[PDB]
Amino acid sequence: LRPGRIDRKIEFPPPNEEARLDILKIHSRKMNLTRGINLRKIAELMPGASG
Amino acid sequence: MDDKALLVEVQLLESKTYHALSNLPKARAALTSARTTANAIYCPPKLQATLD
Amino acid sequence: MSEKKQPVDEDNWDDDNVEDDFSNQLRAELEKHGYKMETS
Amino acid sequence: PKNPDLRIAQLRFLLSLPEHRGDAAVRDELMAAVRDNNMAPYYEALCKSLDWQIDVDLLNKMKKANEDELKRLDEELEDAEKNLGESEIRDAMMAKAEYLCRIGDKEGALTAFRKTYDKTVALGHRLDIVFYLLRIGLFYMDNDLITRNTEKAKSLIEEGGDWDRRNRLKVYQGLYCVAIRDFKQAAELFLDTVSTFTSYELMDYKTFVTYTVYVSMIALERPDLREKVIKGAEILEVLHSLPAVRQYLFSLYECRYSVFFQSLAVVEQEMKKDWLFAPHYRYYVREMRIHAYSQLLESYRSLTLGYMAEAFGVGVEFIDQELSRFIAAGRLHCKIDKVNEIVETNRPDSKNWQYQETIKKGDLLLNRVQKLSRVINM
Repeated sequence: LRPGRIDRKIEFPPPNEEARLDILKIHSRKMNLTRGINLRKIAELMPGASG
Repeated sequence: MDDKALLVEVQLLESKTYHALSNLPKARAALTSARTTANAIYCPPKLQATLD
Repeated sequence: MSEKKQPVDEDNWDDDNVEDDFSNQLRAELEKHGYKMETS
Repeated sequence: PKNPDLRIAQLRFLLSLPEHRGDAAVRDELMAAVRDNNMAPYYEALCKSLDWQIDVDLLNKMKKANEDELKRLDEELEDAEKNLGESEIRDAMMAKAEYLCRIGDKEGALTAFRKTYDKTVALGHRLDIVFYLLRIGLFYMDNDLITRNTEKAKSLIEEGGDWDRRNRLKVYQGLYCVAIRDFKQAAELFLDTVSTFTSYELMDYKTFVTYTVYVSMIALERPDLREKVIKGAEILEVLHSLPAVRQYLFSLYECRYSVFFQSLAVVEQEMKKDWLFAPHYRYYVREMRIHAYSQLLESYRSLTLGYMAEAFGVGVEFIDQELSRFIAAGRLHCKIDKVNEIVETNRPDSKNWQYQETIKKGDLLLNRVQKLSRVINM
């Protein structure tokens, strides 16, 4: 962990509600979502998801 | 509504009517939904038998 | 090399052959054909 | 979106030969003129047949109301033009253009929709205009308007995630294929029976099903017909409503020749009356008759014409005349006989027509090389 051997220690947080929507859109790109689907609500329904 | 027992009975009626109309996949869906609601709630003997 | 020389001498087709076959016929419009069977 | 515009077009098509009962089509059409301010259609009807007379001065008063809508168009357009926000003018323009589309076929179409289309804040909004352009063309059977609209939506607008639009679009493409005599593509594109939603162009999901069963059986082989229509889950409920559709669809698969011939006659009257199905009414009935004749003949090499009469209509001569004409067309792949009164069978493609199949492809294939060599050979 010493900085000379490893300069940066980037941290990956559990996805935030905005981030979960973004990941949901990325993985729903090929799916034929019916009109009236609310992706935003689905991100809110799962809190602290692991992406 | 919180009256789940009425919900399971109506779901079963939908499966029976879909079978009457020959729409088998929707009938299976109504049956599956009825079973999942019934599993959590207590089932009177007539309801469990009708479901079976 | 245009020949010239001889000037002196579906949407609207494909079905034209089928239409031509019974253009004279189909006076019965099929329903009369059924009535003819009924008389028979 | 638009709701009764297709129904109005069908009633006008009905008013070609049976206009004797005015209440059946004209009375609703008079209501259609007084609804949506359809000024151009009442005038077109005036040219076509009805004088209208006193029911035209009141319509001219409605034309003044249409002028009030035009004044509303001007007031909304100027206020939106004054407004800094972009596309507010277009939103007013498209909505008023839609009112104009009901009022006049030319007035609503062309620039009124096109100018709104020219601005493109949203690709989805531009798609909505294309759908509006496609329907009016379908209602007035403008093939060129339909061809341009289908090309525009499929080429670029459909790109992007619009599943609901893609399912709605498939119905539009299929309906045009039903309107032209290309039934086969429509039967393939009517696969979206599960999700037709409640499209305005369909009078009902029930009408969409009647068209899909009618179109599919003509272009569908017996393996597909059982798999997609006879064993079709959604279609079965809809045919439960219509006894005639159920008997006609079931009879061909059930090999009930006598019932289907009578049922086909009922279908013919419906097909001629129906707008968008009347142009190919003759092709549909004869093609069905050819398919019916091929099915029973496939099973038996030798068939007495008396047996065919028992299966279909009683008269032997009527089956014989159809048999001869279809045999002449190359349809019915069989050779008829007289005095013996037995119909025989034709050679299988695999057995010997394989040589014919190679030669038929070969003649065009060889012909190309003969012409090609000369161009380089000089």
